[PDB]
Amino acid sequence: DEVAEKCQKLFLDFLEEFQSSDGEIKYLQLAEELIRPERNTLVVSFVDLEQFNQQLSTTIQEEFYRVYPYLCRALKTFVKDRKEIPLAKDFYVAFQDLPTRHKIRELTSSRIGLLTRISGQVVRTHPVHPELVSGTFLCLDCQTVIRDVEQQFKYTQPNICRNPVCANRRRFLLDTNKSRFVDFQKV
Amino acid sequence: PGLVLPYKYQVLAEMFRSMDTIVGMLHNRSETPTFAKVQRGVQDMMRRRFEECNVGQI
Amino acid sequence: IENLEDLKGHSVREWVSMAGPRLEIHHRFKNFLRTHVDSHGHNVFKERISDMCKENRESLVVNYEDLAAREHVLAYFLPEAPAELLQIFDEAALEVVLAMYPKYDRITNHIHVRISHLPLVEELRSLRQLHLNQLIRTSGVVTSCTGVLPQLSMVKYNCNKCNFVLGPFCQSQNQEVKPGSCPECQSAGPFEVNMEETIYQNYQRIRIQESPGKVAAGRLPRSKDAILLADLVDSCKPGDEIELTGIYHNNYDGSLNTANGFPVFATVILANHVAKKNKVAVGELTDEDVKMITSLSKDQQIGEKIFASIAPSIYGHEDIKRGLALALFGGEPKNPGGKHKVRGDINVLLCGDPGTAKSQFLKYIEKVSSRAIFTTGQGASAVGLTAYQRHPVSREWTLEAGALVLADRGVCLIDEFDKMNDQDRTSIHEAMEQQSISISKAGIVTSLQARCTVIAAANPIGGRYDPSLTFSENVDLTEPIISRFDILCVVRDTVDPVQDEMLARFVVGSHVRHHPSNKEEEGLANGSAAEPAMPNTYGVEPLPQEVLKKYIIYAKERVHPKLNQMDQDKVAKMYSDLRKESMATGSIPITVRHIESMIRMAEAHARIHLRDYVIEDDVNMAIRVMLESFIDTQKFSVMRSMRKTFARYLSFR
Repeated sequence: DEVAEKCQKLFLDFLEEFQSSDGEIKYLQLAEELIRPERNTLVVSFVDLEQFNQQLSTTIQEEFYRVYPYLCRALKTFVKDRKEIPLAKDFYVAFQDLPTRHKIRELTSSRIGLLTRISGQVVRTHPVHPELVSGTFLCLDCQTVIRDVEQQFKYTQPNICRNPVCANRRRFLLDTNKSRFVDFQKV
Repeated sequence: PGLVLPYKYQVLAEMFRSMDTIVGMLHNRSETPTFAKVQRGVQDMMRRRFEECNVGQI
Repeated sequence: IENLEDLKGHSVREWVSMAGPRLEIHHRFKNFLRTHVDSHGHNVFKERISDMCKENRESLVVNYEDLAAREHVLAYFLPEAPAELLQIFDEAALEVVLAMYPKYDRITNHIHVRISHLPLVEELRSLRQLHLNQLIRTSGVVTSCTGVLPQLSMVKYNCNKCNFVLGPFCQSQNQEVKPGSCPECQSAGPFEVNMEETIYQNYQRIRIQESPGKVAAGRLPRSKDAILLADLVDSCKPGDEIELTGIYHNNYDGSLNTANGFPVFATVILANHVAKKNKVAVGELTDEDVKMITSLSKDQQIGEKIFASIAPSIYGHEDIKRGLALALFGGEPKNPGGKHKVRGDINVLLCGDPGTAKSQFLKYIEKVSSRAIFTTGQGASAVGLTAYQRHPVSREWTLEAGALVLADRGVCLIDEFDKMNDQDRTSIHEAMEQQSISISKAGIVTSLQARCTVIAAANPIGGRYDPSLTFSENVDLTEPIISRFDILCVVRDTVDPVQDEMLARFVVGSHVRHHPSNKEEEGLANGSAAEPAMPNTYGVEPLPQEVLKKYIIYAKERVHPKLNQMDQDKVAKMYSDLRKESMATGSIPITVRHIESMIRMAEAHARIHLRDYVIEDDVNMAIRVMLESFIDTQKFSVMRSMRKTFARYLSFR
């Protein structure tokens, strides 16, 4: 859609026009740390984004699940102009600093896609567990490797293989050294 | 002329060979080697404590 | 084929995939196995081939420093992705053992090579998704182990369609064959259940836990699943700080892919090489510390050097601090008998009047040591002790462990012992008599080793402690547990105007020294201190922190004192003097516990002065300790008949 593409071109210029304390941008010092492949910090302040644009930031918090893949490709393109980065590791938007807090009892049925903040406290602690994000399967019918397999919230399997004759309507095979996982905690 | 060899400069000469092994196979895809957790890797066959005064002479 | 630094757009898992550069790499490691060039030039790898075929031990080890020194351009290309380099290297070892020993082909093949001494060690908390499928050397203490498990790996099924029996199949946890693409050219027919055509494969899972030495107050421990395949079986025991190298690979299940949408997302570690460490920690220490400890040990005042450093927060009770330092060593458990294994651990039981802070004396020894835990009374019972059922998920049986097994060769701290249940005090005697437990569950027995020193803090019954009663009856404890310790030095606080001026003066001096605002000019600012050292009762300077760390990891694993035969016969006739005099006024006689325990404190003090053999100066200072603790368990009125009579024995040095 053209609506999500408009919210990314203007957001790219926000990291260079809106200054911080002096004549430097707070995101300039953060770009020097993203070069090292072990730290991915992308803190975005909400109280400072409204000073440059207000109607543009409305659709960001209202519809955040749809603009999720657009934020990963926009921040990766902006940091590419600063310094060339390899094409083998993705990032994650770390939007924090929200002055609006919502109560756990204040929820309805259309709360999905809303970038809000929940209070409370955690009691139980669970260990880390990986998650298949960028994987690679293999068709057991024609012996063909299919790359670029993204798993959303279900078992996303290639219904149509590379050969336009037949396909594998059963199970595939999880790749070894060609599968990136992201660990998480189920607290 | 001949050649001499003390005892305080020959340690850092052979230590550079055993130092690049903990920076090449770790900085390429894992964490970046710092000056805190690397004290364990440099304390194996050397049996000598390494701090900050040895960095100023290198 | 020659140059390897020019990958030409390829990755790590692609340049070593074909057979191009493999020709030179395989020929280099094959000729190096038979031609070993070490320091002086001794081919020892040739003799190792004839040693691994005797007991059928398919585990050929090799030093990493040898391969990294001969080939300087190959010390980095190996730790890259050695997931496929070690699998193809196993076929090279078969071409060497069969070329010179043709009789080895009668036994099974597929020899898995090993590798020890890795230049990198990562803790079990800094590993995430960046170290996936990487051969990383990670240590850790073993929580529990599993015995023989009949893993379903190959099940035969009788079929009749083309005179071809179906099989072999794949049903193990490593990899399976999903229906829809059969390996037999996608064929299927009738099935028939058998009863003797099922060949199972060995499979065991090990629990890995963090080391208690780096656990602070306010952290949560984490677990790690360790999957071990064949070959390396029964190589580790629960509750033992060992070392196991493996690959940080994900988990590939095969039982939830028919009903659930997401498989089991977990990161485990496979088996590649084991290393049972204890004796190798002292050999890898520094060198500048060995020289500075010998210059300070030449003085004759090193005995009180560590006694004045125990608990620098509360002044007084000098006899209590002497028992805490001797119990840290724990003695040397040897085999003095000929068929019976007699334990040799120094067990100290503390019990004072509530009001003198008895638990603060135990919180200091747990921070200056290398392995120490802390538990309460109501927080554990007969279950969370040493061993207790199954894994009710998919019909499995796996035994667990408690807290005394993981605390091997360390100092255990148990708080609130007198308030323990009666069913729990009568079940702890098995762990403090043989340092081992025989778990007889599911018809599988396995013995381990758990070296612990019980240090408990009891309280009197009801109100305060009354010296007018015996110690064996003043505390609500059973009688078989009292006759298992050694040091019973107890104290009683009372109003004393002749010594109350040092208590109020020492608590106000340490209140400012141990203040967070004062540490800004002392700990934060190096080279400055507000208050110096506190005036001790012996004029000996105390110890900071780094001295006690490098003290127990050197003296305890170096000099081993033996058992000589000096004037030990003098104690025989001396024991008869008190044996026929104790009941002359009103006291219990001395049993045989005080006779066999003299060797414990004799080797403990000799380790401080670094003595290869026992000396008469150590056995004399050990009698005054066992006598001062026995007199505190009777009436104060009979103290004038035992102290005045035996005054020549309570005044040595």
